[PDB]
Amino acid sequence: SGFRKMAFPSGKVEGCMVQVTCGTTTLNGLWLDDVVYCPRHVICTSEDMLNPNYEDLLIRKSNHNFLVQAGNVQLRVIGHSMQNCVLKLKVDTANPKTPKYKFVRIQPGQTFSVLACYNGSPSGVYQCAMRPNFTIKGSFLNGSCGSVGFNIDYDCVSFCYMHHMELPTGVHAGTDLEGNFYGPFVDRQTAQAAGTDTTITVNVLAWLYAAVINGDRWFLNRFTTTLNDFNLVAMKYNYEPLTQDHVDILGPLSAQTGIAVLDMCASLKELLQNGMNGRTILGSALLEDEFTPFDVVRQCSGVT
Amino acid sequence: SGFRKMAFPSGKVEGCMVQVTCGTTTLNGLWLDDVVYCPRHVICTSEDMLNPNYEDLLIRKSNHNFLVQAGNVQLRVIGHSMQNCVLKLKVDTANPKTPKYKFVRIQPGQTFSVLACYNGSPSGVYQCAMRPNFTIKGSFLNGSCGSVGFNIDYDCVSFCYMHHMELPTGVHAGTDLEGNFYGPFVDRQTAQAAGTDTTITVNVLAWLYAAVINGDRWFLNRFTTTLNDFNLVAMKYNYEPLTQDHVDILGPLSAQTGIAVLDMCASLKELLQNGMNGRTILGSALLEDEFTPFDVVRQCSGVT
Ligand SMILES: Nc1cncc(NC(=O)Nc2cccc(Cl)c2)c1
Ligand SMILES: Nc1cncc(NC(=O)Nc2cccc(Cl)c2)c1
Repeated sequence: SGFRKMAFPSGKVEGCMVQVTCGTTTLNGLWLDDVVYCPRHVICTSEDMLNPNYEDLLIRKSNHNFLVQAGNVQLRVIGHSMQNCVLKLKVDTANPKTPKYKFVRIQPGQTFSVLACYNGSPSGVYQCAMRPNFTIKGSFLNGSCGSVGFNIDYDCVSFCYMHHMELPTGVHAGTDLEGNFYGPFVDRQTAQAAGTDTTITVNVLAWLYAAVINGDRWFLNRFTTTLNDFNLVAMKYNYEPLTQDHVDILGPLSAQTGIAVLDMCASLKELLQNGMNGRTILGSALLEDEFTPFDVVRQCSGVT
Repeated sequence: SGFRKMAFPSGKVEGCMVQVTCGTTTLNGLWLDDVVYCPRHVICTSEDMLNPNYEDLLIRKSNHNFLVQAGNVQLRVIGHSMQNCVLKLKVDTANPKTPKYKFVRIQPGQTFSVLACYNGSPSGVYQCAMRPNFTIKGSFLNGSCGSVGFNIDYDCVSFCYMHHMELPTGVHAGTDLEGNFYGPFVDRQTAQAAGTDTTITVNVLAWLYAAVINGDRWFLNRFTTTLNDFNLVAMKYNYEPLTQDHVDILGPLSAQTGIAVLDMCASLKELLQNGMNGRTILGSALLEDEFTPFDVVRQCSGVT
C-alpha cells in the first residue's frame, strides 16, 4: 500500500554522466559506448545564445576544444559531429559502465525519470511527464543542461530526453537523444511561449484507479458516462480528450478493480464539476496526471 | 527554476541490495562490508507473526538457513546475530561496491530517499519524511521489507531507515540500521494505531521559501506574526509548534529571499485560515511538508 511519485533507480544512468566543457561553458554529457552526447549549445557564449549559427560556431571548434571528464579522469576526444541540436563526441574509450540502451522519442503524456546533474555529477532524481504542450516541469538550474530523462525495462535504459533550456516561464524544453526538440522549441535565447498545458486525462484516470487499489474510494460515484459526454466536460476543463485507445490501455486497471473505465470517467467528471471540497486523493488535493497506466500497474505490482 | 520532490541518486544503494530468504520468507537485505542487514521477521512464517518470540524462533535457525543472493550469485553466511529488530548476517565476502557509510537515527520531520526493492532488486526510488507520529507514508508491497531509506553527503551514504511493516491504516513502520523501531511500533501482526499525523511546520515554511525563489509569490501578504501567535494557529491546524531552532534553521532561506521568518509565518497563518481558494503553490493544492530547509537549499543551489 501507498502510492508515491517514484523514479526508476538511477545507478545505470549515473554510470553514464560526464562533464563536458567548451570554452567557458560547462554542462553534462551522456557517455554511451565511445560517444558522449551533449547539447550543442555547449559551444555558445551567453552572447552567442541570442542568435547562434551553430554550423558556423562549430567550424571554430576542434576535438581538443571539447573537454570531457568522467569522474576525475579526462577522456580523449577523437571526433565530433552535430546531429540536430546535440553534439556527439567520439572518445577513445568505450564507457565500461554502458548499460543496454535505446534512444526513444516519447509522446506527450509519457512519464520518465530525470537524473539532474551538475558538472557531470548527479544531484538528484525525480519523475516527470512530457506535457501535452511538449514542455516538462522539471527542476533545473544553470549547469543542468545535458541531464537526461529515461525509462528502464528491467536492464535496458531507454533514453528519451536531454535537457537544453528553461523557457522564460520556468518550464523546460529539450530534445530526444537524436537531438530533435520535443515540440516547437529552438536552442536560442528568444521569446518562445508554451501552448496550453492541458491535463493528461488517461493519466488522471490511471491515478484514480491507483487510489481505489490503495483504499481511497470516497470519490467513487453511482454514475457512468460515455466518451463523447465525458470529452465535452474534459474540453471545458482543459483536459486532453480520451480516446478508445486510452480506454483500452486502462483495461487491466479496470479488470483489477472491477470499475468500468466509463464509470471512472463519470467519477472524474464529478470531481471536475464539484471540486475536491477540501478532501484529498492519495494525499493530493489536485488530480495527478504524471502517472501513466503502465506506471500504476508497475507500482501496484512491484516490477524491478 | 522548478521545484520537484527529488530523491538522491540511488546507485550507491543499488550496489548494496541483496535478496535474503529464510524458509518460505523472501525479503531484502543491505550488504555493507561483510554484513547483510535485514528485518528479523525474515525468520517468521505469516503464522508466527501473530505473536513471535524472536529469540526462540532464532534458535531453530542456522547460518545455512539464511540464503543470501547478490545478483545471481549466492553469498556464504558464516555468522548471524540479532540486534534489536534486525538480523546481521556475516558473509565471507565484503561487498565490493560498499560505499562510505554511516548509520544514523533521524528525527521526525527529516526527509530521506527510499529505494523500494523486491527480491533484492530495486524497483524505484522516492522521497519520504519521518512523520511526527514516527510512521512514513511509503509505497511498499509484500516483499519490500528490508528496503532502506538514506541520505547522501557527497559520497557518504547515511542509512536511516529499514522497512519492516505496513500498519492496518496503510502507513509504514520501520527501524534505524541498529534495528530500533522509529516510534512505538513492534514487529508483530497486532493492532498498532498511529498517533496524529501533524504537519511539519518548518518544512512547509522551507517549501514556501522555495516557492518564492521559483516565482510563486501570490500567497505573500503584508502581515507579520510572533512565534507564540503563530503557534496558537499551528496547534489548531494540527501543525507542529515552531521553535527558535526552526527559525534559526530557516535563516539562510530568509536571507536569500529577504523575507523574515515571522513574515513567512504570517503568510502561512493566512493560508491556513483562508485556504488556497483553488490556487496552487509549486503546482500543489496543499501545503507540502516533505522538504526540509536543507533540501530546499540543496535543490535551489545544485549540490551533487
Ligand atoms: N535555470 C536553468 C534551467 N535549465 C536550463 C538553463 N539554461 C538555459 O536555458 N540555457 C539556454 C538559454 C537559451 C536557449 C538555450 Cl538552447 C539554452 C537554466
Ligand atoms: N504491503 C506491505 C507493505 N509493507 C510491508 C508488508 N509486510 C508486513 O507488514 N509484514 C509484517 C506484518 C506484521 C508485522 C511485521 Cl513486523 C511485518 C506488506
